Amino acid sequence: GSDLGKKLLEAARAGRDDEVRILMANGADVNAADVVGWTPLHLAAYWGHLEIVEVLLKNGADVNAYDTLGSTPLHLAAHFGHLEIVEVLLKNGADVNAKDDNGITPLHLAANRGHLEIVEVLLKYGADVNAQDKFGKTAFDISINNGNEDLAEILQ
Amino acid sequence: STEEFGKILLKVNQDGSRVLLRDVAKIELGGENYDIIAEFNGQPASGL
Repeated sequence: GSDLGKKLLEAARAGRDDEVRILMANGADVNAADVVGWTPLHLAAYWGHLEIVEVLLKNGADVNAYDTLGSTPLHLAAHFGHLEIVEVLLKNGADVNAKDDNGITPLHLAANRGHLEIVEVLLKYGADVNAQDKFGKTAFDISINNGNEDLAEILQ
Repeated sequence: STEEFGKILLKVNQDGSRVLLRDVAKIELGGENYDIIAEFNGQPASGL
């Protein structure tokens, strides 16, 4: 742990881009993880802070970091609807078929909160649509149960 | 949301099918009671 890596975790979450910029000027740790495994990319990916996402990735941030239970910044982004972050992350090599410890996939999470664009993007970059979670549900299954017919159609 | 109420899993059948609440009821925001209906100068109102 470091004085700065904690400052970066904080600024990453809060979306203080110039703080992040200055922090990146000083070699603060892009791999600093908080108490639960979240790196500042996680923080950015979750809290919806596109600029910082890029800056971090540009500065050697790991796009396929995973937390105490398997969530990848793609997981967060797909799940909370941050289309642009999804796209950036996948551009920068984010595993679209990452499974957390429940076998949950950014497709699942996106299917579930019903982010049709994010679904298609993930499908575009090759989201395995026949992936199943712990209980065997496929993003389609999430779609039929939530009653989302457009999604159901997209997953054919 | 009505969406979550509808996916309430009432029972899972012998064949594995899922009877959800939306399969046996209509699920809407709506009046606690439906007794009181006010109009102000003919047009729909509420008030205190």
